[PDB]
Amino acid sequence: SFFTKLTADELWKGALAETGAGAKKGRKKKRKDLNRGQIIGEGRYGFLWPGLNVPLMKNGAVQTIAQRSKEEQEKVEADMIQQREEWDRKKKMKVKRERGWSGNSWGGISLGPPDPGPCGETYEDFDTRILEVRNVFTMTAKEGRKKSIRVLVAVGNGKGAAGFSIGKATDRMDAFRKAKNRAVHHLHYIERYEDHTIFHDISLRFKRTHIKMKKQPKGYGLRCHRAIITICRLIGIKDMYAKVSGSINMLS
Amino acid sequence: KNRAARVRVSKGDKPVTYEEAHAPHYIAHRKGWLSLHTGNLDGEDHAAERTVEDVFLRKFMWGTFPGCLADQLVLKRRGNQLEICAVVLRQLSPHKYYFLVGYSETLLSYFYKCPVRLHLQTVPSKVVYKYL
Amino acid sequence: VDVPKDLTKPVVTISDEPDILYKRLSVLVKGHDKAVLDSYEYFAVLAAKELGISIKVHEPPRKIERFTLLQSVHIYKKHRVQYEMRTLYRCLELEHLTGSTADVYLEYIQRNLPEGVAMEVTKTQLEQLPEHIKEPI
Amino acid sequence: NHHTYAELMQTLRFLGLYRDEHQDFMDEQKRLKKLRGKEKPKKGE
Amino acid sequence: VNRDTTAVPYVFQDDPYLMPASSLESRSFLLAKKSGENVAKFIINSYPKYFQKDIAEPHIPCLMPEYFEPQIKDISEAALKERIELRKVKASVDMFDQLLQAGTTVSLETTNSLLDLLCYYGDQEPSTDYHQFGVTWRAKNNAERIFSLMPEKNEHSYCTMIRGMVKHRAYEQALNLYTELLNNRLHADVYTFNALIEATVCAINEKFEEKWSKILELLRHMVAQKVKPNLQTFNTILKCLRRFHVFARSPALQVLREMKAIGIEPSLATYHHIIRLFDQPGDPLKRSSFIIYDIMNELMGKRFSPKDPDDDKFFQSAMSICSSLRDLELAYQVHGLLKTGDNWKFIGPDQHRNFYYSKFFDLICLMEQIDVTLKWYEDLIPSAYFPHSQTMIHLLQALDVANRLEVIPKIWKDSKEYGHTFRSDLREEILMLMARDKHPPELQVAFADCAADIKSAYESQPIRQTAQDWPATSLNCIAILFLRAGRTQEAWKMLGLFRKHNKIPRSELLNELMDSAKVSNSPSQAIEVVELASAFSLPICEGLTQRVMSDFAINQEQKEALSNLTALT
Amino acid sequence: TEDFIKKQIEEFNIGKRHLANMMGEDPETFTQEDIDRAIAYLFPSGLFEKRARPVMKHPEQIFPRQRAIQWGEDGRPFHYLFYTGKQSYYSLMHDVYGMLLNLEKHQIGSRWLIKEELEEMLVEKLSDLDYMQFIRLLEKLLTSQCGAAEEEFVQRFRRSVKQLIEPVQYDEQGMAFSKSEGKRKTAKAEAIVYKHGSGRIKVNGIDYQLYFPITQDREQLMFPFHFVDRLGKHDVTCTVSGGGRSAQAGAIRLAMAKALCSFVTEDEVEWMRQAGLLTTDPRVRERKKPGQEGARRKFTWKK
Amino acid sequence: HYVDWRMWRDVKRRKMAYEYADERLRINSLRKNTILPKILQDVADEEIAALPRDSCPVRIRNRCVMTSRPRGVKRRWRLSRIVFRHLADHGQLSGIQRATW
Amino acid sequence: PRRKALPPRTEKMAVDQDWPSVYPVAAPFKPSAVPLPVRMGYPVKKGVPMAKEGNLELLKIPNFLHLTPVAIKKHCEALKDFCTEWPAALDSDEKCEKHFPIEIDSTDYVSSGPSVRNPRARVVVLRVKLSSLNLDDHAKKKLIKLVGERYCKTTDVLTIKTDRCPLRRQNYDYAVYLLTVLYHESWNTEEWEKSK
RNA sequence: GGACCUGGCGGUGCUUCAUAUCCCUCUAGAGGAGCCUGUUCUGUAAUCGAUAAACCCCGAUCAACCUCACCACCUCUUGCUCAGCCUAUAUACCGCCAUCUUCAGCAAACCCUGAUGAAGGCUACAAAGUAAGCGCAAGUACCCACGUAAAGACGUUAGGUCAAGGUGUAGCCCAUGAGGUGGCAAGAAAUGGGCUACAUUUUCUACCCCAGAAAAACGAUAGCCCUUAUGAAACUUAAGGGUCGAAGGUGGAUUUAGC
Ligand SMILES: [K+]
Ligand SMILES: [Mg+2]
Ligand SMILES: [Mg+2]
Ligand SMILES: [Mg+2]
Ligand SMILES: [Mg+2]
Ligand SMILES: [Mg+2]
Ligand SMILES: [Mg+2]
Ligand SMILES: [Mg+2]
Ligand SMILES: [Mg+2]
Ligand SMILES: [Mg+2]
Ligand SMILES: [Mg+2]
Ligand SMILES: [Mg+2]
Ligand SMILES: [Mg+2]
Ligand SMILES: [Mg+2]
Ligand SMILES: [Mg+2]
Ligand SMILES: [Mg+2]
Ligand SMILES: [Mg+2]
Ligand SMILES: [Mg+2]
Ligand SMILES: [Mg+2]
Ligand SMILES: [Mg+2]
Repeated sequence: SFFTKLTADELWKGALAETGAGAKKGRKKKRKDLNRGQIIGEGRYGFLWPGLNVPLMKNGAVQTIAQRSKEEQEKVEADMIQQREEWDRKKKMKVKRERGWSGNSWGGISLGPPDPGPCGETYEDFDTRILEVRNVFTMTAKEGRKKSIRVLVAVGNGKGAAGFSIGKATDRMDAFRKAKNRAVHHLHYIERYEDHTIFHDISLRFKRTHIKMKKQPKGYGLRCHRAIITICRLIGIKDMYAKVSGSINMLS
Repeated sequence: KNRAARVRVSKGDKPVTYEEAHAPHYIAHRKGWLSLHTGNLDGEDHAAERTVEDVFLRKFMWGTFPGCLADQLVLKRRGNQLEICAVVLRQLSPHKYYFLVGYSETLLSYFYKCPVRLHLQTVPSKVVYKYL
Repeated sequence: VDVPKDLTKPVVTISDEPDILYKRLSVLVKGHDKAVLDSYEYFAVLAAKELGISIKVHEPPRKIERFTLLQSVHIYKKHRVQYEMRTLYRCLELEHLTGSTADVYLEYIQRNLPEGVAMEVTKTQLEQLPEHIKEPI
Repeated sequence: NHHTYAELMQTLRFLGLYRDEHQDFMDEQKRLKKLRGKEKPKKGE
Repeated sequence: VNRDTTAVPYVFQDDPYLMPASSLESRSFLLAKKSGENVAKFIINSYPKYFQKDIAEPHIPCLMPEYFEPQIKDISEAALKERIELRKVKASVDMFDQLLQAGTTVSLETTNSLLDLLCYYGDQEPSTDYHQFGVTWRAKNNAERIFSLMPEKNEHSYCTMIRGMVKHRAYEQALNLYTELLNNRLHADVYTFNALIEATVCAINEKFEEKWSKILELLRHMVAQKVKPNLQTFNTILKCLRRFHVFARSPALQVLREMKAIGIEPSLATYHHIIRLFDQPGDPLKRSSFIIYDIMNELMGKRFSPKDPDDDKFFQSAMSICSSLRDLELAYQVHGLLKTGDNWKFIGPDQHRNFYYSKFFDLICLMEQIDVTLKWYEDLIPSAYFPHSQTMIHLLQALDVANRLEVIPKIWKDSKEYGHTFRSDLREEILMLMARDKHPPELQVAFADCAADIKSAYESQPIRQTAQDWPATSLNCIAILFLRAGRTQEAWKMLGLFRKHNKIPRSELLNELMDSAKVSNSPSQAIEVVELASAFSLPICEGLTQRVMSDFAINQEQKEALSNLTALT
Repeated sequence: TEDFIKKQIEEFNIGKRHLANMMGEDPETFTQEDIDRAIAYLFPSGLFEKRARPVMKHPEQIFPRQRAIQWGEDGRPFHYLFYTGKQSYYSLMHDVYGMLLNLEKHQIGSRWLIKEELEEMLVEKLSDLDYMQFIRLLEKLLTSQCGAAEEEFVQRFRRSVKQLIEPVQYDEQGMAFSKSEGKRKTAKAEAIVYKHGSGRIKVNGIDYQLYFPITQDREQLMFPFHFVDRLGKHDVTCTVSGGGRSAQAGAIRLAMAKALCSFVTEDEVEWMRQAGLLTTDPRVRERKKPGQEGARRKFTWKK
Repeated sequence: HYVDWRMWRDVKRRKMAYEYADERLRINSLRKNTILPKILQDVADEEIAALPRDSCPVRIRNRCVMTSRPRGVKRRWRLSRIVFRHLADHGQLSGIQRATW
Repeated sequence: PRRKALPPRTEKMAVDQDWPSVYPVAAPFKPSAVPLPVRMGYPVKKGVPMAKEGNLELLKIPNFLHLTPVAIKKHCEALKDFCTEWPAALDSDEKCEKHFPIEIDSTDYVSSGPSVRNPRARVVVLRVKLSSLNLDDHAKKKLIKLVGERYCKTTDVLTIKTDRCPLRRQNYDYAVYLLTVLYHESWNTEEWEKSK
């Protein structure tokens, strides 16, 4: 029946089934826009309508309704299928991400420069590194278990200026944006001895984390907790040793 | 919760036209009717035929101007003249717009045995009444 | 400047047959829109006055036809949606107009009848007694 | 006359003057099922 | 309701996007709409069963599918008549052959209709929805074969054969068949005599006297046969006599007087033919002026009805001759004739209408006061037609003549609307007119805005795919306008394009640049201009270097550069 | 923005001239009422919400009051109280406090504007408590013997806030009477009360004791005349249609009271109004609602 | 191409009822009077019973013209309650609005 | 690159143009053609009604721009040729009734749709006051008895409503025939009439 | 394992409340009788779905055949459909909704606090919150500005519906598809809702409210017989009449509705 047909929007909504009790608490399908490659006036009969799918005027004469031969139509359909499969293959293929500390870990991954500020402020000089991504859950009165992302990011210019921030968001990308934008407003400035290391050995305890950092000569490298290596590359420190005792809590 | 012809709220990134933005209970209060005919007046006849014709016309125009209609059609019936006022997008080429206008007029006229006119009003992009 | 020097006039021929006489011409227009009915009333009254026809206007009481349907698809019987259709009226009573005047005026206003407005024109024609009823048989 | 409506719109689609989004969706699903191996069996098997 | 002067013709969608913006787009849009209608009708006639439901009261026959396939398969005269009324040449020929072989009689009228069709269409299938030079009347054709095989041949059969031969340019065979008609002692008709006259003039390249004598003999033969000549006969005579021009001039007037005497009222086609015969290249003032004046006098205020297929060219020809003669009063009279009553429908196809109006408006701009010219411009464009670049150039010329240059921005905007945005000729004309002479500050700033828009159009030209071409005169004029209006920054930025395109700057432009540099106290800019002049090696640069040295205090570096330039000198 | 509003005003002037030309009226004397009438005629919309209907108004009436930028090119704000974020409101409070200090040193016609009105004046968003604070301060100013110098200011925030006797007509015979109407439920009654009479009451051409055989309805008829002490002084002719006996009696009572108002003094009319003899009973049958037995009765709940 | 086999069956029933309406009308008229002989009425009864079953008008079911719903159909528009609500809510039925009073 | 839409043609409209020329007939609201800053649509909070461009609400409105006061006056001036003058003699209802006793009522229904048919158009009503018919006492009494409810004594009017025939002309002829036969029979006398 | 944060819960505390609402208080009811109807159970060869509030005169604004999707038998196979399927999955969904809601909150984007932990963000003589948007409100329909409708977001119950239709997945294709004839659709019994009653503020009659009779009769819309209406088909549907005059005598805890 013609009258029982629906539109692509409604059909895809129903088929994909994003909204629903399943998606309520997580208790795949890809939306393909079937009108992408179709051309107005192109049908399986291979008719050439002047002014719709073929040029109206051919060599100064108004064209007339014509039909592609069977082999020509077969060629056209083959080309259409070729384009469809090429598009599908290029969609399926994915670019290899440059991993951070481990293949599946968000830590150590770059996020790019912080977003430009309002008053003609730009931070293209700054680089952002993710130090942690968590999925913190809080039980709410109505919405059962609620999923949220807490991200720790560190921004720095490699010339002393470096800061860090925690971003909370229901979405990972919003969390990243919040954290990396808040970091640039909370920049420390770190004094580097000869622009490659720290001025003296530092033994400190923040809460239950002990950090023992040793000044080192040029070319020694960063022998530090991977997170400290990331933060030191952001700050601009090239050479330093660092031992982390006690709790290894990333934020502390 | 009432669901009939309501575009449920979102994060504020969903554009909606004036028709979509208004729920059913706003018909005759804030939005008019997309098809005007005498079928539904007291003592008039052929309401069912008019409704079926309207449904077919909407589907046919949607499939004939794919990705061009920027808003719902307006079907006006005066005597036996049928006027389809359609808001469309300035994407398709004017040659194809004219071809399809002539085509639709002729085909619908022969199909429903009545003079059919198709008035296109083009806009650059869908008019956004609000962001839901 | 590019005005038509001469304009062709439509051919109106005075026939040799007597003309109908209309005592009353009650044009009852039904619509869903009071504003549309008011605009049409203004138009028709102005046209009648221009043509010299005597016209009065009344507003018969509206009709509201309501009915009820089940809101839910399957079982929620107690929950309903009630729809209504409003038919608003406007009666233009024209008096003492001839057949030709009635024809021209009706053609005008009917061609200009708005979409969604129906019309019922009752014509009260004046006649004489047939010759076969004048005298007893 | 559902026969008339369906046949007319199908013919218009085949001629290319009517874009049946629903039928395109159904054809896409059928093609994907055919690739997946869910194809309609013949009438004698 | 009169015509809407702000709106394009009604056939177009009344939307700014879909409104045609040129003559080419107007024609193409109308062709596209007609093509869509043709496709719809093709579908309707190819699948009629979807459109057989009649829900119309009163019934509307014109909205019903047309059936072309024959419905009588029985081999009989009735089925052959069905086919012949359907105009199926091949099917009718095959059915006639089959019936003749079967031996059943075929009526003379039926065979005559078969002739009619075959001889008119040249044994070629009439064009359907879907499935010039030379002679098409083939030597061996079904029409001639059936004519020879015909048991009884009649005056109408011979007439139709002759008419078909003439229509398909078989003039010699038509004359022959006329000869056998006479030998068989038959009487032809007025249409056959018209075809025979056409054949007589289109057969051999004989001299005017021979052809005229032949035509007179044919007319005398018609008179003897008592056949009454019609309007078509005389129109064919005049159209054929067009070729001889001067030799045919006076006898054409004789023919027209004969028309008047007989009572066959002359038509627009007749007047068109006479006018075109008399409009030979050379001097029209000798006879064309008088003939056109007399024709207009006669036709004054005469509603016309369609009497000849060629009546729809008289207005085109009249406007052409009026433009040639530069008689604005005669042009106005012709226009009034067109506007009188319903005469406007005789203007003709789109090309004819465009040519008529283009000539009319060019003549108006040439020979009318500027205010009336602008009134006509507004009334005609775009409502009547979409102007040509030449018509816009003539409008600009008229504006210059009348010394009303304050509307040049309006003319440029109208040109952009009508599609002359990227027309080199129009752009050059506008720029030359604007930059020719200085004007008050308001006119100067308006001209500067117009020049900026023209520069934007030049930049955004579709030719950008090809290397951008910027005429040197246009560059000079744009720079001059900017400098005069005070956009010295833009002029200085534009100066680089001179070097970029190797375009020679203008002496006036250089002088204005020097004046601005002196006003601003810019020795660096003065040295830059002098460097450009030296690079282009203009002779005036020799004195301009001294002028700059005198006017502007010269730094040591500037003096060193000037010494280098002088060494180059 | 200001340039946008200026362009809109130019557009409105041109369009107003065009609309005047369209309707044939004089462009010069074309008013906003004329524009509204012309638009209502040309674009008939039956939408119940008047705001949803087509409107061609001045840009000033259409667009909301946009607060102008509050600082210059140098960046310095204009008002010294800018950084409060409520500069206008706090400027008003500061001025009121200064006036109160000066007053302290030296020494049923209107209401207080609503918070919405104050917000509209101050082109700022206020709070309930802010509005209450400002109103308390203004009330203190009013009580503090505010003279003309202060009352001129105060009045900027002040907003300004009996039966209609029918005319006495005369019949052909010169007798004076009064005509009135009254509706009760579905009953509508038209009553004519004569100035002089013997107490006769003819309802629908029938004597009242016959039309209303019910003592309650006769008592209702009596109630107006008995109240004003005019029993037997007036003749009444009533015509009542629709409703039942009690609705008809109530409608006739209201109509009779309204008609008699023309013949009783103003004090008596006010006394009748206070007794409720001139109020149109708005109590009408409440519509049945779907899914329930009646207007308020619900279907028997099944736990 | 109807919505379903039930709608197809109803379409066939309507066609056959239209075809046999006149014959049934005449025979039922013969049967539905006390004037004619009861023997003639009995033969008329057997004829009307012998007519095909689908010609009986009572077997026609008023179904929605768009979803073949056999109940909850508004005769005026020939649409089930669901489809009618869809159209009315979207505003595509002229003059139909939500009722509030 | 792409096609740039032209500026709306309202910019070219003079304030004193010919609006009937602009819109001769009923046509949908065209924003590019209507030179008004008309807005429609319920405004959003602190918003304004949607402008005319793309305004589907204005597109829905059955506008009257083709019927302005000027256009109506001109149209009626043109149509005055088609009108005939009402007989001055019968200037009053009493004269109308006296000269033309029979009144014929027929209704035409103007709806929207491909079919103009309407079964209610076939009904024809014939009204006549018996005082207008030349009937004696006996004939009048017999006519009243024959017609029955069709005769309203209060108004003394006989009303014959004919809808049996498919066509209005047939119904009118049938009503005239009914009047004729009723009159003639009422004048006639039967034998059984004596047993009154 | 220790200490916390958020939520749920407390036969958890104080205070103020519920406005037809939680208890008492007011009116009419159900719970007792017969009948109508739905459901469960039983029965049959003989559907499906809802099934605590939020099912139970519910999908149905409706089942003699059809409707029909059920059963028995028979018949057809490119089949009305460029097939079909009322086949499974509502725990994949769109569509339309119940529910709290007889709520007023949901809130993106920012800022701050907590040592930069989960998290939290208020005091008006104010102490870190600002908030677009949605909702409420406002506006609107009906008879006012009251009232009733309508509206009522985000979420809860994997709440309801694959049997309105569409649809993902899965399943049958000589059948889980299609057509024809016939048939069940009942009561052991329980239970929900409604109608009628048990009467004297009542019953019958006239009238539509100034009467006369009745009164151990009141009380069936049930039972049985007949007739009529619709239909092709009526013991199985409706109406009317005839006949009969049944249970019952104001109903237990409990429970519904109404400002
Ligand atoms: K009870
Ligand atoms: Mg890995
Ligand atoms: Mg609800
Ligand atoms: Mg049925
Ligand atoms: Mg309660
Ligand atoms: Mg009970
Ligand atoms: Mg069940
Ligand atoms: Mg179950
Ligand atoms: Mg069966
Ligand atoms: Mg059954
Ligand atoms: Mg099945
Ligand atoms: Mg669910
Ligand atoms: Mg509600
Ligand atoms: Mg509200
Ligand atoms: Mg569930
Ligand atoms: Mg379930
Ligand atoms: Mg089966
Ligand atoms: Mg009984
Ligand atoms: Mg029977
Ligand atoms: Mg008894």
